[PDB]
Amino acid sequence: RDFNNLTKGLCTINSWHIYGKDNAVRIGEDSDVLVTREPYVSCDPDECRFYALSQGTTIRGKHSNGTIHDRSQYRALISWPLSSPPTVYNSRVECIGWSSTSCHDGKTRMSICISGPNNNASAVIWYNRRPVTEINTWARNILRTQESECVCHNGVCPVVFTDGSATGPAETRIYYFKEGKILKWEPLAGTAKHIEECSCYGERAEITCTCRDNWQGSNRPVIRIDPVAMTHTSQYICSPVLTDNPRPNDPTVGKCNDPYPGNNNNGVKGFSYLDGVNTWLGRTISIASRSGYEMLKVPNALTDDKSKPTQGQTIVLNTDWSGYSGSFMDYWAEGECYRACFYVELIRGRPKEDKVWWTSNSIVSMCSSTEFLGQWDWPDGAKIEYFL
Amino acid sequence: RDFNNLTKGLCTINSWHIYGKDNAVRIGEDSDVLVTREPYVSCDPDECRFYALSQGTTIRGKHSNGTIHDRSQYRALISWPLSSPPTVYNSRVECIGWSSTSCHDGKTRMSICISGPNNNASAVIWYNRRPVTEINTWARNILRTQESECVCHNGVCPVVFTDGSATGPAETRIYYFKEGKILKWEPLAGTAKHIEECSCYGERAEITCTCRDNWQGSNRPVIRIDPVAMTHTSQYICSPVLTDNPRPNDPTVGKCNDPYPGNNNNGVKGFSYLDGVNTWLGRTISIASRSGYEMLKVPNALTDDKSKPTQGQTIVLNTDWSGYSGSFMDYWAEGECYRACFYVELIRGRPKEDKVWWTSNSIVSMCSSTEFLGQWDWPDGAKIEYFL
Amino acid sequence: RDFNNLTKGLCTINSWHIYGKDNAVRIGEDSDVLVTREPYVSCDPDECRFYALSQGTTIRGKHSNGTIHDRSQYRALISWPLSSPPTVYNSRVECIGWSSTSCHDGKTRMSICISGPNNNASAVIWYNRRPVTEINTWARNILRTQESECVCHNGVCPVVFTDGSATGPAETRIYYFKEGKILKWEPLAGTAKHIEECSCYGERAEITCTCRDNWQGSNRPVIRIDPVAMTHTSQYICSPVLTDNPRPNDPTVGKCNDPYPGNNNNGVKGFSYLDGVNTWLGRTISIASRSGYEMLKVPNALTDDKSKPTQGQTIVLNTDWSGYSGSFMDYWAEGECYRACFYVELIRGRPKEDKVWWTSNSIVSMCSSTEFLGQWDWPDGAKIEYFL
Amino acid sequence: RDFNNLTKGLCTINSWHIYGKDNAVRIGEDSDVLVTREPYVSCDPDECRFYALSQGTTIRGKHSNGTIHDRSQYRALISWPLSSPPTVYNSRVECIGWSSTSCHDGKTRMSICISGPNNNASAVIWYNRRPVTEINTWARNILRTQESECVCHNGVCPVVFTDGSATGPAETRIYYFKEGKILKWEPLAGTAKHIEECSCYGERAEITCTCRDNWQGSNRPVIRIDPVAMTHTSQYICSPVLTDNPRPNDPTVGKCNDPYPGNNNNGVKGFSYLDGVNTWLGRTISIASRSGYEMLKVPNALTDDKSKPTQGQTIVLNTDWSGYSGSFMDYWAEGECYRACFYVELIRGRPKEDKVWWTSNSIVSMCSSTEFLGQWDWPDGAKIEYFL
Ligand SMILES: *[C@@H]1O[C@H](CO)[C@@H](O[C@@H]2O[C@H](CO)[C@@H](O[C@@H]3O[C@H](CO[C@H]4O[C@H](CO)[C@@H](O)[C@H](O)[C@@H]4O)[C@@H](O)[C@H](O[C@H]4O[C@H](CO)[C@@H](O)[C@H](O)[C@@H]4O[C@H]4O[C@H](CO)[C@@H](O)[C@H](O)[C@@H]4O[C@H]4O[C@H](CO)[C@@H](O)[C@H](O)[C@@H]4O)[C@@H]3O)[C@H](O)[C@H]2NC(C)=O)[C@H](O)[C@H]1NC(C)=O
Ligand SMILES: *[C@@H]1O[C@H](CO)[C@@H](O[C@@H]2O[C@H](CO)[C@@H](O[C@@H]3O[C@H](CO[C@H]4O[C@H](CO)[C@@H](O)[C@H](O)[C@@H]4O)[C@@H](O)[C@H](O[C@H]4O[C@H](CO)[C@@H](O)[C@H](O)[C@@H]4O[C@H]4O[C@H](CO)[C@@H](O)[C@H](O)[C@@H]4O[C@H]4O[C@H](CO)[C@@H](O)[C@H](O)[C@@H]4O)[C@@H]3O)[C@H](O)[C@H]2NC(C)=O)[C@H](O)[C@H]1NC(C)=O
Ligand SMILES: *[C@@H]1O[C@H](CO)[C@@H](O[C@@H]2O[C@H](CO)[C@@H](O[C@@H]3O[C@H](CO[C@H]4O[C@H](CO)[C@@H](O)[C@H](O)[C@@H]4O)[C@@H](O)[C@H](O[C@H]4O[C@H](CO)[C@@H](O)[C@H](O)[C@@H]4O[C@H]4O[C@H](CO)[C@@H](O)[C@H](O)[C@@H]4O[C@H]4O[C@H](CO)[C@@H](O)[C@H](O)[C@@H]4O)[C@@H]3O)[C@H](O)[C@H]2NC(C)=O)[C@H](O)[C@H]1NC(C)=O
Ligand SMILES: *[C@@H]1O[C@H](CO)[C@@H](O[C@@H]2O[C@H](CO)[C@@H](O[C@@H]3O[C@H](CO[C@H]4O[C@H](CO)[C@@H](O)[C@H](O)[C@@H]4O)[C@@H](O)[C@H](O[C@H]4O[C@H](CO)[C@@H](O)[C@H](O)[C@@H]4O[C@H]4O[C@H](CO)[C@@H](O)[C@H](O)[C@@H]4O[C@H]4O[C@H](CO)[C@@H](O)[C@H](O)[C@@H]4O)[C@@H]3O)[C@H](O)[C@H]2NC(C)=O)[C@H](O)[C@H]1NC(C)=O
Ligand SMILES: *[C@@H]1O[C@H](CO)[C@@H](O)[C@H](O)[C@H]1NC(C)=O
Ligand SMILES: *[C@@H]1O[C@H](CO)[C@@H](O)[C@H](O)[C@H]1NC(C)=O
Ligand SMILES: *[C@@H]1O[C@H](CO)[C@@H](O)[C@H](O)[C@H]1NC(C)=O
Ligand SMILES: *[C@@H]1O[C@H](CO)[C@@H](O)[C@H](O)[C@H]1NC(C)=O
Ligand SMILES: *[C@@H]1O[C@H](CO)[C@@H](O)[C@H](O)[C@H]1NC(C)=O
Ligand SMILES: *[C@@H]1O[C@H](CO)[C@@H](O)[C@H](O)[C@H]1NC(C)=O
Ligand SMILES: *[C@@H]1O[C@H](CO)[C@@H](O)[C@H](O)[C@H]1NC(C)=O
Ligand SMILES: *[C@@H]1O[C@H](CO)[C@@H](O)[C@H](O)[C@H]1NC(C)=O
Ligand SMILES: [Ca+2]
Ligand SMILES: [Ca+2]
Ligand SMILES: [Ca+2]
Ligand SMILES: [Ca+2]
Repeated sequence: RDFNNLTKGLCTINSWHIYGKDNAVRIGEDSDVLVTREPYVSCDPDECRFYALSQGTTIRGKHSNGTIHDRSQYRALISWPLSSPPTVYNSRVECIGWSSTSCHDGKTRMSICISGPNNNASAVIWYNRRPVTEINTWARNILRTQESECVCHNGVCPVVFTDGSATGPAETRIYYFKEGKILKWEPLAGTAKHIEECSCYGERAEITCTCRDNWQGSNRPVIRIDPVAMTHTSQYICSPVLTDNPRPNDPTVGKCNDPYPGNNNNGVKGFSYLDGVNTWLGRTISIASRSGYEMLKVPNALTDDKSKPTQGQTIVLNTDWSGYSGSFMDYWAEGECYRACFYVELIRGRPKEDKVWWTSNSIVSMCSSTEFLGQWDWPDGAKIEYFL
Repeated sequence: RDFNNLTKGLCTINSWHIYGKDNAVRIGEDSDVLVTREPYVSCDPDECRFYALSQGTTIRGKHSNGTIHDRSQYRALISWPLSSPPTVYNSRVECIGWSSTSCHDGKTRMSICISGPNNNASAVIWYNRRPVTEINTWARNILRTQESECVCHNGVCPVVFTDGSATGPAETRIYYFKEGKILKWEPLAGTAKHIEECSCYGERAEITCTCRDNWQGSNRPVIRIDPVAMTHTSQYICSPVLTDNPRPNDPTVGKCNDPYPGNNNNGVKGFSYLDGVNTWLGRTISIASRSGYEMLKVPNALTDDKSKPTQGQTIVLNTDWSGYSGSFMDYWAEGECYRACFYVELIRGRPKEDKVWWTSNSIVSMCSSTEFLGQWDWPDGAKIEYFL
Repeated sequence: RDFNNLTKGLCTINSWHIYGKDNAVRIGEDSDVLVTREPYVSCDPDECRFYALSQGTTIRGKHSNGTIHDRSQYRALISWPLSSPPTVYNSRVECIGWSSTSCHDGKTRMSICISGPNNNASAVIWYNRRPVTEINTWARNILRTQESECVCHNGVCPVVFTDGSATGPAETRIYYFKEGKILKWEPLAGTAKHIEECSCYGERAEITCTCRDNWQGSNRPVIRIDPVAMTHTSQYICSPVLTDNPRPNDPTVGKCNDPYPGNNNNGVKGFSYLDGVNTWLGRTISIASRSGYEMLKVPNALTDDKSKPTQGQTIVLNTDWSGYSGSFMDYWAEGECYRACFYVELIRGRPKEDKVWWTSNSIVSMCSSTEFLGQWDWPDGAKIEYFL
Repeated sequence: RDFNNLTKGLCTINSWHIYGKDNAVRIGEDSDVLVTREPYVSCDPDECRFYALSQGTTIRGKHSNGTIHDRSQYRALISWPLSSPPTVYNSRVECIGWSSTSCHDGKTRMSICISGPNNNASAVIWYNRRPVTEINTWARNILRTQESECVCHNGVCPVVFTDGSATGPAETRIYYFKEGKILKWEPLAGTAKHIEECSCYGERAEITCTCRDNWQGSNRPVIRIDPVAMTHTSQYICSPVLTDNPRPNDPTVGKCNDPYPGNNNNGVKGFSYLDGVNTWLGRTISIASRSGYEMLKVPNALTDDKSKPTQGQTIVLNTDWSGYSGSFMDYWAEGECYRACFYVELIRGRPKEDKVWWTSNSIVSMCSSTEFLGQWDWPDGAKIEYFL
């Protein structure tokens, strides 16, 4: 086993095919399914798995009462087989905490969990299923990371952390890890004004992250990382197709180097693939809530402040709940190119569905096709009434 | 690992011995068993497993209400260990969809799932547990496949799809896949007038499929595939022993090149082994419903329009529910010959048992013996009343 | 991997230490535990597992109603990890049927299940988890086998079957199997008048089975097998320490070549280790029912019609339910000698505990020590009242 | 695989990071979780697992009634994946008994379980998952061992046993095992007056155990073992920071060679790391009950009868239940040094929470960091009221 290198480009995305779906909430109505949130997907050379933050209780368990809360001593990063539900019996604990990332470098998996109270959180970096490095809070205000997979290049796996305010300037850092050890770190540069929950992918020795500007921006900050030189910049998606939520209506001209205003102190984890004409953005259909999800082909979104969709695909109807979304690819597939993939978290329960005392989610996940495939919509599928 | 070649003939079938039985519905009365339908069996070089389409809910789960329906975003092709039930905790998801096939080529497994709405379905071809190829609907009318295992020869694995009407001419195609990639495809030829849900087996470098003529035929269409030349023909079982359901009474003379009439717009997945004198047909005992199942030795059924049974075996009594049946063999057993096997889906619940709101099934499966073994009958075994 | 040869003798048995206990019924009060009976233990070169006949339902399942019955289409030989309970999720199905044996020959496992109606049963011999040979009933009266593990020597694994009456002369046969195939078989010889449910072990190229004379004998028939010459004789344990159940009181002088009378048409599966002075017999403590279990050191029991205990150990108190017992050894342990082991089936429910509608069991298992260890008693441990 | 040698020293402990947490009781409110107690953690070269004594019943099972009791035929040493709960379906039974230890020697795992009545207990030593040696009670008064992992050096794995009174002089012995066989044993030497439940670790070819003086001492006896010479001494932690429970208030000067008095016939399993200035002690926060847990850096605690804390960390608040605590390290991590770790048993139910009829626990576990990390508190997290 050698370290993986990002030596391919993206395949052409002409549409998106179904990849994985767990139906966790449907199934959890009558079986031992952990309450989760902040899910993602990550591949090993021999396996792709579902990841999420457990709440340390089953949906039907009485301890699910209160699981709207993000941070407790009862959370862990868990992983489980693709399209199975996160059950008590089939889930593997990666590490303990309430904020996480994980990736495989071609030889083994790095996993990072942050735990602790708001003013005294710490990150523990696991490599090869053993803790190797720890990082203490630097700003004493909820140290936090991506909540989706990191990408590695020749052993170097960059990871974006934020510590500080969610509603004002914070301190963001890029850690460059190898075999669990800190090669290097830098404070955020470029023109992104606030960074949270970066969704990352890698192609051609470059790692692109689309993040969440929780403070001011309804366009998304991007961080472009060079994992060999261990340097980066940042900016925003220029496109007027705004991809945060909530958000104002799409203008005609976006902003490249500043937050697009109209919505403050809020947002959602999201992602894009930024590849010239082969550029697709994800967003919730609603501008007001986390419902619906669509992919839009927006040629040159990153660099073109007037760019609009030339093609699209519904993933989740606007009458269905969505949530977080992020990027992963199977870097170990055979072929000339990396096939873009993504997941959408389908949040159920609180605060939108408050007849139940819990909040959980299921997952849907899709990869790109070079065909023009017909679309379906992919809702969670559970009847809340069944839990009353 | 080399690609498997079909270099053996069928063993002599003098009877059928018990191979596998899951008792899923009995067990699912009180444990976390997925609702399923359209089951089958498929072998790897080192393992044989049960396959079926999950409905993404347990039997006792409230979400089982409505599982009579065939097509939802909640279905997946699942596999699980032989004679165990399809449980939430022991089931492995092969791919997402509501129509499927799967086979191992000697090196790895190809799995195919079709998903999407009626007029915009698509097939995703997985190979080595990664998606490789996609095929869009060509007739915009429920793209669909075999619902039992494909067979491979020197890497080439043919698969039969139908897109179009279930009650009139449709467009059927034979895809020749290798390592997940389309070598070639052809439109259906021969004299079969309508093709659905082919049950396939392979011997001596030839692949025989017995299918379902849903439109007109109560005899079964056969497709004979040559996986080296990648060509095929089709016809019907000539025999007057009619093997679809529902069906008219057995005549005295069958038809070789046309549907045997008397029953329209309906049928059931079934199978046969067509091997000269060593020819066995499966059918439901009832002509009106999916109840009972018998094997009949009908020498030269494929070519002899006057052929009648010379031997038989009851699998399921006429007072017990059956359903789909299909063919598989363990191509990787040691020995001079391939031992024919088959499964029968034992459907419970709706529409026949409508005091419950669900439809599910269990499985029984048998292989051939060169002995003359005594028969038993093999019912599902669950008391519906227990679910009231 | 070579075939195992029985090249060691028995270790000296100075007592018995705890080996395994599943607590199945206790645990099954509140978890998904299969109803079973006729358990045993069998070792592979790398693992020892629990075996039993599933009834194809959980204890708490409604389908457990009626599980006093021995023979149904819902039974299977299952295996599961040592001292775990037979759960729906952790049990592996070896083959389908209601009478079984299984052993490993050093290279792979042979497993045999008999299924079918009383007058038309058949045995299917699985080898390396594929069916290889079938044997039809010869006497059309419940073909049946050992219900505990067979022993192999240089690939040859003898197995004892009985077909015919349980209350009069029957036809017993010794099949000599290699790689699943019949090398040879013989009708029973020696002076044993009726043979059922043989418990076998092997030492020094010889295989000794202690069986159940259901017709007349309260002493136990023994079959001594020579697996190289593939020949055998039979007799009874000479000792006046009678080891069947029910049974008359111990006389002073036993019988070597005839059933010891006083009890007809009944009995229980049991076992012994017959090794000169190093001879231990198992029996229920009660003479009337399957309660209690003790080991007695009875020097030269096989050959000495006046032999009495010189040492003993309580396994189960007379106020606790027992049941079947049988022999196994780990032939693949390191050391100069084979360490004798045995299990006792702890039957709960019907017919003795008829406030519940079910019959099931748990297992306790012990191996020998060259120490003189203190004894405990090892009851099932479940409160029947909890199931009311 | 070679035998592991203890060739490293301890890393500097500047704090403690979260390692593992199972949330067993929270989760067990609504899933098939075994009742346990006396947990620990132990590493293999490729895996770290949770260990504990099962009570052979689920928490919600009716058989959990009475699980305050320590010793029954229903207990076993179980192991399961790190931070998962001890479920019926994912737990592996190591051996049967109600007192245990276990360790890996670099080649395979030794596991020891003691079972039997109070006056006739016996230890069975398993090696490579087979029983190898047995040891009978020597004092006929509850033969018992460490209840946490042993440490090995070049194949030699010492284990501390006590047989005799818990409230007066007892007979303690150090067994030196290799490949399951007794190399040697010695009666306890040094100045420790009573030894129970030793928590052991190894560094630089020396094995240090901190134990429980149940008779008189509120300071903890230490046993220092030399696994090459197979010799040992014992003493007490000199420090006035008293680490048993219950205990008197901390004096100003401790005792090195005698029990520190004021509390009789009681205590709790605990541990320390004794490494010059790099010395950390664990204790319950309360002096009266098993609530709270803190680590205190007490430079030279072992040798300095006036030593006081210079640094500390809260693990469990004084308003949360604790229990047993013990030591383990991953001897197979890469790096220049061994990273100290420990677990705390979080006992719930009886006798402190007597509205439920059961006693069980969950686990939290931590390892050391060379950073100064912020602390959190790590409670069990279950609401007892949910079980009413
Ligand atoms: C079978 O399968 C196929 C494959 O899926 C199906 O075919 C697909 O059909 C899709 C829907 O019909 C279609 O998706 C659309 O593509 C449009 C672009 O194509 C057109 O544009 C260019 C123009 O130069 C042409 O090249 C091209 O040929 C087409 O004419 C997109 O523009 C669509 O997205 C916009 O509309 C949808 C509403 O349906 C919005 O939800 C979406 O967000 C986009 O519109 C918003 O944003 C833009 C940009 O800022 C604004 O201009 C616009 O006013 C909207 O703004 C409001 O709403 C948003 C979102 O809520 C809010 O944020 C904002 O503030 C405003 O309130 C759409 O993506 C697929 O391309 C097509 N694929 C293919 C291969 O054909 C087929 O139908 C199926 N067949 C059957 C039989 O069912
Ligand atoms: C212990 O075990 C052994 C092994 O299992 C048991 O022995 C088996 O017993 C079976 C049942 O007795 C027997 O199965 C039958 O074999 C018949 C053929 O054998 C005979 O025919 C030739 C004649 O030249 C001889 O060579 C031979 O020796 C025999 O005489 C089959 O013909 C039987 O099938 C037909 O009958 C059954 C009814 O029982 C139907 O269900 C079945 O579909 C067949 O009949 C229908 O179809 C034919 C053909 O078109 C029509 O002619 C006929 O009228 C029927 O049509 C109606 O019903 C059908 C179906 O519902 C419907 O579609 C149609 O429209 C009409 O309504 C049967 O298969 C095994 O061969 C035999 N095996 C061996 C090795 O002996 C043994 O009994 C057991 N012993 C004990 C002690 O129990
Ligand atoms: C700590 O641990 C140790 C280790 O376990 C405990 O020590 C063990 O203690 C056992 C019980 O005390 C003891 O077991 C007994 O051994 C006897 C043989 O030893 C004696 O005999 C010879 C005589 O020449 C001497 O060499 C020797 O030193 C002893 O004196 C057995 O004979 C005992 O078995 C018989 O008794 C029990 C009743 O307790 C029966 O249940 C059993 O079936 C045997 O008796 C029946 O059968 C015989 C033979 O036919 C008849 O003679 C007799 O009348 C009985 O028949 C009736 O009942 C049977 C069965 O129900 C029925 O079928 C029949 O028809 C009649 O109704 C017994 O096995 C262990 O040997 C001993 N081990 C060691 C190493 O010491 C120790 O106590 C524990 N310590 C503490 C502190 O608890
Ligand atoms: C973010 O994270 C960081 C990292 O966790 C947090 O910083 C940590 O804060 C901890 C608590 O504030 C602190 O822990 C304490 O350290 C003390 C030692 O440091 C001081 O001492 C020396 C003095 O020469 C200086 O070098 C040093 O700079 C400090 O001044 C300990 O002494 C503390 O332990 C004692 O106090 C606690 C009460 O809080 C007791 O529970 C504990 O048992 C100790 O006190 C008992 O025992 C001693 C010794 O016998 C007696 O002297 C004393 O009277 C107590 O005895 C009573 O109570 C006990 C226990 O119940 C009973 O048995 C006895 O009989 C009596 O009844 C304490 O461990 C960490 O060191 C510090 N770490 C770092 C790196 O800074 C930070 O606060 C967090 N930040 C935020 C923003 O929250
Ligand atoms: C990636 O490139 C590095 C740097 O030269 C090389 O050493 C490594 O083996 C490559 N990895 C693979 C999987 O090709
Ligand atoms: C959950 O907790 C809230 C208070 O935190 C309480 O009011 C409510 O009763 C609980 N919900 C249920 C259904 O138990
Ligand atoms: C099947 O035949 C092909 C074509 O010659 C050959 O290359 C292959 O190795 C054969 N496979 C096996 C398993 O023998
Ligand atoms: C299932 O759904 C139907 C409507 O779709 C409803 O009438 C019925 O009440 C449900 N059945 C049960 C038993 O809940
Ligand atoms: C057992 O003896 C046979 C017969 O000579 C031999 O071929 C075989 O290898 C032996 N098996 C082992 C495990 O030693
Ligand atoms: C079990 O079945 C019997 C009849 O076979 C019936 O009388 C009884 O009601 C059933 N027992 C229970 C508790 O359901
Ligand atoms: C430990 O040292 C022993 C004694 O010399 C040696 O034989 C063994 O191989 C060493 N083990 C390892 C893992 O280095
Ligand atoms: C548990 O057992 C005790 C007696 O041992 C009994 O009084 C009590 O009823 C039981 N508790 C429950 C809740 O069943
Ligand atoms: Ca925002
Ligand atoms: Ca038809
Ligand atoms: Ca008898
Ligand atoms: Ca004490």
